[PDB]
Amino acid sequence: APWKKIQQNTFTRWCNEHLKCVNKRIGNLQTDLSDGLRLIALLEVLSQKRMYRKYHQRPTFRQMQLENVSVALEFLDRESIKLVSIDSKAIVDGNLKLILGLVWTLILHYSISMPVWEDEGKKQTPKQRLLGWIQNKIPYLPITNFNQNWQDGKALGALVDSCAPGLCPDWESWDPQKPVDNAREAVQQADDWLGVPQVITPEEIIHPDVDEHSVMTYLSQFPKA
Repeated sequence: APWKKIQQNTFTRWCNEHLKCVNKRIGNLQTDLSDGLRLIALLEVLSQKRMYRKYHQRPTFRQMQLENVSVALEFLDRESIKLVSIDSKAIVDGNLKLILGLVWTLILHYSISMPVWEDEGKKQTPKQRLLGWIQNKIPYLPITNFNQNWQDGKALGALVDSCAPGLCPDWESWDPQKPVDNAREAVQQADDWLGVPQVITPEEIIHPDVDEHSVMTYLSQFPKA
């Protein structure tokens, strides 16, 4: 069921967008955080803070890897970031379910909850906040979810044009039976002119099995900048 890794793919691309700035990259989320170094780097970029505890720069041994991940998880507890049950061995041993959970916590926190957004005038969940911001941008479409509302590709057109009128001016006239073409046009225009990276692909975002977290990860880039 290759559709089931859309979230893994999307989370990996998001991580890489951040790791870019420190000349690092993840090829495989299941393995490439397990020594702790890329995780620590990612947290430093996200928080614009350095690790306060020392850690092992050449963690060739299992205990050093466990310790590296522990420093990272402590850092998160110290920043009042609520973590779902996770220990260092889950990361070190490549527990993909829990790794994806950890990365989601970071996306929700740093990309949705914490940032300062324009177009805001309010005691609500991060998902409500994101929905609210998007709904304000495209007030003529009912935006209540991060799956089915995005399936025909047209809401993407509407959002991109709302951000810069002229990018997708004819979105309302787009054929809803050409979802991949619609999505690809909107997403490329956003990439080319709005500085919004394709952390989800056009094919993934309109997939009937797309998960809300993957879509939220992409769309959270719009209010950021």
